[PDB]
Amino acid sequence: EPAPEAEALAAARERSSRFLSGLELVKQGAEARVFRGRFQGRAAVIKHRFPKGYRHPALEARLGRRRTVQEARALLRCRRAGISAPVVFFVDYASNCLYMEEIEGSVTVRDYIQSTMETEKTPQGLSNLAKTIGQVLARMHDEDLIHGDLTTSNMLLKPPLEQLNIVLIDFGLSFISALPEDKGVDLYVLEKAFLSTHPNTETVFEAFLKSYSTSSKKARPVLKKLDEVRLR
Amino acid sequence: GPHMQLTHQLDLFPECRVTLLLFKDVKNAGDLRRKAMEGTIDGSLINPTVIVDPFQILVAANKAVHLYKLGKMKTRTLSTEIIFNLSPNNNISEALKKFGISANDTSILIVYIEEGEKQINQEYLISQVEGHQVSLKNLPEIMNITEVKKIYKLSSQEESIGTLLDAIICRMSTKDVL
Ligand SMILES: Nc1ccc2c(c1)C(=O)N([C@@H]1CCC(=O)NC1=O)C2=O
Repeated sequence: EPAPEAEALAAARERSSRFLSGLELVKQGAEARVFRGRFQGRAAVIKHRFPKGYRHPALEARLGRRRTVQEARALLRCRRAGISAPVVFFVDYASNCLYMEEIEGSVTVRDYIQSTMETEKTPQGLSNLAKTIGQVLARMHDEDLIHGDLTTSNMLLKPPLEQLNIVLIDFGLSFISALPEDKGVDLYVLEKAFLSTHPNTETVFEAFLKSYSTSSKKARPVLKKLDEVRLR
Repeated sequence: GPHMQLTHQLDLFPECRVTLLLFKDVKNAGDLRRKAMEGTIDGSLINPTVIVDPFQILVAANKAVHLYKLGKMKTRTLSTEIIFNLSPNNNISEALKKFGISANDTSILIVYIEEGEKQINQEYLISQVEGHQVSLKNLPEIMNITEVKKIYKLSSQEESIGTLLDAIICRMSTKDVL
């Protein structure tokens, strides 16, 4: 006969998958899916990792728990440090589901850049965007928060778009570190995303680095490690 | 006559309805706190001076029902769990003193949850309060921003990028993983 605690846990996981049922998908990564919904009268998104069919079920649960926990800690750390990122409403550790504020009407930095590149023909008018991202990631690193997955898809521009209101998202791979090497690798992931997703925007990444360097008093060793990890 | 209550279904627990009742000029808060401890009054008796928005209560209640169905509550009852969830800390005794009511209080927010055959006699509950029920539109006149900012230790970084409510919610929703 079944343990009541196990039955209650399965009934919670059934509740969660029922809630996700008819929801529209707004983002997808390797492991995670993000759906748009409503949470107690507020526009919300819900992030979940569905078990992959070729992995042991307990390994999937461990992975889901670890990344959900890390992302909830990172989002709290952002809010208390004044780094703009989604508010956390609720974290369901029975199903490893994260309910967050929807950043309504926003466009990714990725889409904003590619749009600008297609209308304009030059990255000239992206300097202020680069400087803003520099200031934001400088503040994040000064809190010793390593994002873990900095791409132009994980930064949102909250309307009105031309105000350049950057909101950071997707902290499932984040961790806390003061080591310049970890901050250097974080930046390198972002450099590689820029170079490969936005070819011929080197001057944009250059302005990003200049802004980062003047915004953080700890940037100098970080940029040295960026040089080093690129080589290795 | 009574239509001053504020009721919401829980999105994740569709069978559950949360009700909020707000009272001013309460003269028997000592009795009410004793009765809650003796289980002879339904609901969570909450200090409304530190509640900035009904959303704050609904987040607390959602989490309390969740843990309650899992059998994993931090406190002994659903009513105490709702109150504990409002606090920014994991100190249970501190939460219940700062967010619950004392005999010193003259405003009270009663929160209760119904589901299925578990129903509250709302008229009888209201009759137990020696005070004046008011609409929740009155909550901004009762809430004390100074006191809220002290309890939640909200700083200027937090305030620079959103509302006090959003910072409070963020604190409440992640304190179980510190
Ligand atoms: N981790 C995440 C946190 C919050 C959000 C996302 C991911 C995310 O994909 N979105 C989109 C942005 C565009 C829009 O208008 N609504 C969304 O839902 C978010 O708002």
